[PDB]
Amino acid sequence: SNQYQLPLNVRPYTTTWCSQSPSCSNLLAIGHDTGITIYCASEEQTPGSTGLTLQELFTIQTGLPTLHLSFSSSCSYSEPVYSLFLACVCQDNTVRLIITKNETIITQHVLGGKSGHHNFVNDIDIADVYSADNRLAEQVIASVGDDCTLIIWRLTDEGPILAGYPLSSPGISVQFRPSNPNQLIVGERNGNIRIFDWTLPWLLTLNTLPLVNTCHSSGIASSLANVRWIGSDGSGILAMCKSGAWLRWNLFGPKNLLPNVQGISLFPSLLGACPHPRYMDYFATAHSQHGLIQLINTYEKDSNSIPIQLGMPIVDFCWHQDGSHLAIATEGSVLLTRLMGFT
Amino acid sequence: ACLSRIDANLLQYYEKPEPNNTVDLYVSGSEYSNCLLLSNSEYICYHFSSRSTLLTFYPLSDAYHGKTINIHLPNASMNQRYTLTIQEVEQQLLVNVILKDGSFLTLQLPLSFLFSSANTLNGEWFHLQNPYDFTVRVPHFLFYVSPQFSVVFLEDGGLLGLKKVDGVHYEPLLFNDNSYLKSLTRFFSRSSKSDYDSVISCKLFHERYLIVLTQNCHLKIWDLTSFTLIQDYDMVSQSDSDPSHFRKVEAVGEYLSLYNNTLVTLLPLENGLFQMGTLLVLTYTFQNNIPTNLSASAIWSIVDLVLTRPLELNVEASYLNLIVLWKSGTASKLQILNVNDESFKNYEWIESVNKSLVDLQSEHDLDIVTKTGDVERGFCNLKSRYGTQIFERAQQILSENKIIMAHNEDEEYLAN
Repeated sequence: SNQYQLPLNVRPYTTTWCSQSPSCSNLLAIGHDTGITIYCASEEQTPGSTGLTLQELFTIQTGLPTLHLSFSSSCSYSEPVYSLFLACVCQDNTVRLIITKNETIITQHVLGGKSGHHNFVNDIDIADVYSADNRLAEQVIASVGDDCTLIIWRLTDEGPILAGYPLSSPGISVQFRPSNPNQLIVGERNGNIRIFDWTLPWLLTLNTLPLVNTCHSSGIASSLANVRWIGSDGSGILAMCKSGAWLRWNLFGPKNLLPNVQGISLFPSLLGACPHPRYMDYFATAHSQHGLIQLINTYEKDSNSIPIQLGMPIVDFCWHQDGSHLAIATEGSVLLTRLMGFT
Repeated sequence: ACLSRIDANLLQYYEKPEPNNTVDLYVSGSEYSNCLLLSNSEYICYHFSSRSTLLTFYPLSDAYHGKTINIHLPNASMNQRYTLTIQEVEQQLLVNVILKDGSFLTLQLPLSFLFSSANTLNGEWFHLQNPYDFTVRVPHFLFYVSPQFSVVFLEDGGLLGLKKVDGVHYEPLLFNDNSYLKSLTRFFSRSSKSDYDSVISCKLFHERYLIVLTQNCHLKIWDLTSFTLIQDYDMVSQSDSDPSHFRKVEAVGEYLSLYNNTLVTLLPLENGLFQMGTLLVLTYTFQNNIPTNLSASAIWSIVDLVLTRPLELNVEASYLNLIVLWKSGTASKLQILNVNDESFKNYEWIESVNKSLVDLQSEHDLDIVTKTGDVERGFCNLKSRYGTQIFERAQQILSENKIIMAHNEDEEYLAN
């Protein structure tokens, strides 16, 4: 493990790799109480133990807390100059898209007030949509909140298009489908899981609550932590409960009648699962409060693998695109740790 | 299923799983429980403990703030609650209990005291007494008839009378019994541990007639004016006389209850026969045998039955209603037999749901509302759902069995 300190007065809230855009996949953003900081990951000589070190590049000042953070495919590099596009959520309950050239915010769009969410925003994600001619036609941001609303915010050539959709319960996560921006997934706090075609009722709703194996009772309150697609065509869906209970469904052949596989993490997962970018069957989950991280294999290859235990709480974490490195933001730092097995 | 189950834990709203006002009286409840209505329109509940050493009283409509009274007994009653009676005489709960050693204990609990704040009781609230020698001929069933009179039933088959002269003392008024003379036959002995045809159920009719059901399902009828056996019906020789097996009832239970002049009796043939005739003058006259609808082998036991005036059911064609409570382990079954007409030949069985909605939803994972997520969230969820009495009893059973919460997020614990 190598450890890289965040500035002394910087409290991290969120950590994400720029896996969404290959030109910028070595860019790391930390949303904190005064903005979003960008770091670069480089192969040093090091020892080929952790043959990867972190270089802090710069800090984008915003003046208020950043709670969720997503890079877009529009990110680019030039010589040098970084052209960034970031979706995030701020203390004023607004959802924003910030477009920068390095630390300087050259452009900013803000969706808030009554036109925005009418309660706390719980999650956000972003994807670039191109026309048939293949110019940038739209950038699309999806967000979910405690106002029982899902918001699709499309920024198009002739300007913004806003749409709201009602939910049976607070939205706790949202993510567009890989290799198919026409589809996306929305998570409700109550265990409902929506598959949605925004170009169009919405196509499908699964639910983890009634499926709990109950060989070991998952408890009275098993609030849904997370749902994410897996695979590079978005061939699968993985859902994780706060309790640690997880379930996986695949989407291809024949007729289907239950979720394909199911299990339970050793610990609660407040932050939910972070699926491996290269190995579908694998995902990571943290015991954020004691600072341990379990690695789970869906086809039970795993047998309780806990590669990571810190002596401190974990605020957030995410896989580097290479699949062997992990970046983890803790309350005062970010660690890059390399698991030798995944190399 | 026309009825549903609503479960009530009278302490559910409060944190303390026990009333602050509990008083323990001492004489020099998970085996029986019942309710009794009093002069003041209030229901008093009572419980006789597993050992039959503790009697507990508490007010149905004020369990938390009202007083629960634990009366401790020097020893257990001869034969559980079956050797115990409780009736409201005059502004008092009169409780009599034949104890194991033979003593006949009287309790007098003033109505006031049951609904007072007091933790003390004045005057003679209990009397010990030895009216008969129960060492030789052991009794097993005590039946209240009147404030001064009530009969005792014996294991060997004999009846004893018990007449109150003053206010306290009791004396044996014996009944004529020539049933014993069947000993003369090669098929019965006085000395035999079998052969007893003891009473297993008993009801008082029109203050004077005492209707008894025996282990061989004979309905004998005693006139208390005469103190003489007036009737003796063999209940079983009416329906299909099965030579294979009629289960002579091997314990005291609730095998009959009467309303006006009607009388249902529970006879065991695969545990499934409700005979019901009519009483009239004294004469008992058969009408019909109504079987039961029970399967999975028929392994339900009668808990209690109550014949009574008809209900408001989905069938207007009704004359009488029998409420029936079966049990099989800790699972229960409530049914209502509706008899349509004064002939007991047209009837219909009405079932009910024997689990509450909350329980069914929890079992069948049909609960969409309860918040999910945190391990402590599940804690609040279960705590709030179950109530403190149960939740703490469960946490008691956990630590006894050495199951201890590892950390904040021990999901393996919550499961348990």
